[PDB]
Amino acid sequence: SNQYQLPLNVRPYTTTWCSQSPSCSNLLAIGHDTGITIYCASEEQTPGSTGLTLQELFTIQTGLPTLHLSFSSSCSYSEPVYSLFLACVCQDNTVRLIITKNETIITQHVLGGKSGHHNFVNDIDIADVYSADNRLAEQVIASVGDDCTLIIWRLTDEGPILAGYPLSSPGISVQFRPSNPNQLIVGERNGNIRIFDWTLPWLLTLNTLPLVNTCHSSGIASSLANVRWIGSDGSGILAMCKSGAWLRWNLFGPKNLLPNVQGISLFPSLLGACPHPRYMDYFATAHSQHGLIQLINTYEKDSNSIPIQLGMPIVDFCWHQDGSHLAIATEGSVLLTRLMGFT
Amino acid sequence: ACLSRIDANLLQYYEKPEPNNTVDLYVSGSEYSNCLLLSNSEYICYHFSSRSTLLTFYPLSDAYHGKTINIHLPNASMNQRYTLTIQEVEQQLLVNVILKDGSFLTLQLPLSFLFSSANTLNGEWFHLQNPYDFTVRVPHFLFYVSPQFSVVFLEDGGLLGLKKVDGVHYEPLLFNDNSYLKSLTRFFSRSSKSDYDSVISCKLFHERYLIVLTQNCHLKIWDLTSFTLIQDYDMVSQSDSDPSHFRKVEAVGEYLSLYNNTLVTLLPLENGLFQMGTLLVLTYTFQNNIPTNLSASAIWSIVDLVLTRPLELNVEASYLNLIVLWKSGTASKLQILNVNDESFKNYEWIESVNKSLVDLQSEHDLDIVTKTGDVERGFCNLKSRYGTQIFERAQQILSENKIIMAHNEDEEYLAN
Repeated sequence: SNQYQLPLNVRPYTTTWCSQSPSCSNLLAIGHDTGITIYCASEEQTPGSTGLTLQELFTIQTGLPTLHLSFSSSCSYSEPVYSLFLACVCQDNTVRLIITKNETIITQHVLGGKSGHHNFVNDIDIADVYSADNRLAEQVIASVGDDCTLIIWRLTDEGPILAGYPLSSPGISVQFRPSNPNQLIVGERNGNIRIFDWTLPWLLTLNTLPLVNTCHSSGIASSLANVRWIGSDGSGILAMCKSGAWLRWNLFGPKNLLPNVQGISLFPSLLGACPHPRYMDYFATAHSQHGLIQLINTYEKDSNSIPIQLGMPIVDFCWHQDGSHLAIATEGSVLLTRLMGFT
Repeated sequence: ACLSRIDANLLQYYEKPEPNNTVDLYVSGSEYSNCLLLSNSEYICYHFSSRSTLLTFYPLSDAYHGKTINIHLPNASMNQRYTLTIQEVEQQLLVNVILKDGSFLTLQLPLSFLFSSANTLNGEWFHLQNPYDFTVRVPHFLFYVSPQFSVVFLEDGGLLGLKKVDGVHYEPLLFNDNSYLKSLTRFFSRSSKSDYDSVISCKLFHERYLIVLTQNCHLKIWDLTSFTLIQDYDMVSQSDSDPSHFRKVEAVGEYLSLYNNTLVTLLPLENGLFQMGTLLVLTYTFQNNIPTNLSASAIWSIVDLVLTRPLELNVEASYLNLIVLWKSGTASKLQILNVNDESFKNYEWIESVNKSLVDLQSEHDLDIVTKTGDVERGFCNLKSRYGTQIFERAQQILSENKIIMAHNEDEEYLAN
């Protein structure tokens, strides 16, 4: 493990790799109480133990807390100059898209007030949509909140298009489908899981609550932590409960009648699962409060693998695109740790 | 299923799983429980403990703030609650209990005291007494008839009378019994541990007639004016006389209850026969045998039955209603037999749901509302759902069995 300190007065809230855009996949953003900081990951000589070190590049000042953070495919590099596009959520309950050239915010769009969410925003994600001619036609941001609303915010050539959709319960996560921006997934706090075609009722709703194996009772309150697609065509869906209970469904052949596989993490997962970018069957989950991280294999290859235990709480974490490195933001730092097995 | 189950834990709203006002009286409840209505329109509940050493009283409509009274007994009653009676005489709960050693204990609990704040009781609230020698001929069933009179039933088959002269003392008024003379036959002995045809159920009719059901399902009828056996019906020789097996009832239970002049009796043939005739003058006259609808082998036991005036059911064609409570382990079954007409030949069985909605939803994972997520969230969820009495009893059973919460997020614990 190598450890890289965040500035002394910087409290991290969120950590994400720029896996969404290959030109910028070595860019790391930390949303904190005064903005979003960008770091670069480089192969040093090091020892080929952790043959990867972190270089802090710069800090984008915003003046208020950043709670969720997503890079877009529009990110680019030039010589040098970084052209960034970031979706995030701020203390004023607004959802924003910030477009920068390095630390300087050259452009900013803000969706808030009554036109925005009418309660706390719980999650956000972003994807670039191109026309048939293949110019940038739209950038699309999806967000979910405690106002029982899902918001699709499309920024198009002739300007913004806003749409709201009602939910049976607070939205706790949202993510567009890989290799198919026409589809996306929305998570409700109550265990409902929506598959949605925004170009169009919405196509499908699964639910983890009634499926709990109950060989070991998952408890009275098993609030849904997370749902994410897996695979590079978005061939699968993985859902994780706060309790640690997880379930996986695949989407291809024949007729289907239950979720394909199911299990339970050793610990609660407040932050939910972070699926491996290269190995579908694998995902990571943290015991954020004691600072341990379990690695789970869906086809039970795993047998309780806990590669990571810190002596401190974990605020957030995410896989580097290479699949062997992990970046983890803790309350005062970010660690890059390399698991030798995944190399 | 026309009825549903609503479960009530009278302490559910409060944190303390026990009333602050509990008083323990001492004489020099998970085996029986019942309710009794009093002069003041209030229901008093009572419980006789597993050992039959503790009697507990508490007010149905004020369990938390009202007083629960634990009366401790020097020893257990001869034969559980079956050797115990409780009736409201005059502004008092009169409780009599034949104890194991033979003593006949009287309790007098003033109505006031049951609904007072007091933790003390004045005057003679209990009397010990030895009216008969129960060492030789052991009794097993005590039946209240009147404030001064009530009969005792014996294991060997004999009846004893018990007449109150003053206010306290009791004396044996014996009944004529020539049933014993069947000993003369090669098929019965006085000395035999079998052969007893003891009473297993008993009801008082029109203050004077005492209707008894025996282990061989004979309905004998005693006139208390005469103190003489007036009737003796063999209940079983009416329906299909099965030579294979009629289960002579091997314990005291609730095998009959009467309303006006009607009388249902529970006879065991695969545990499934409700005979019901009519009483009239004294004469008992058969009408019909109504079987039961029970399967999975028929392994339900009668808990209690109550014949009574008809209900408001989905069938207007009704004359009488029998409420029936079966049990099989800790699972229960409530049914209502509706008899349509004064002939007991047209009837219909009405079932009910024997689990509450909350329980069914929890079992069948049909609960969409309860918040999910945190391990402590599940804690609040279960705590709030179950109530403190149960939740703490469960946490008691956990630590006894050495199951201890590892950390904040021990999901393996919550499961348990």
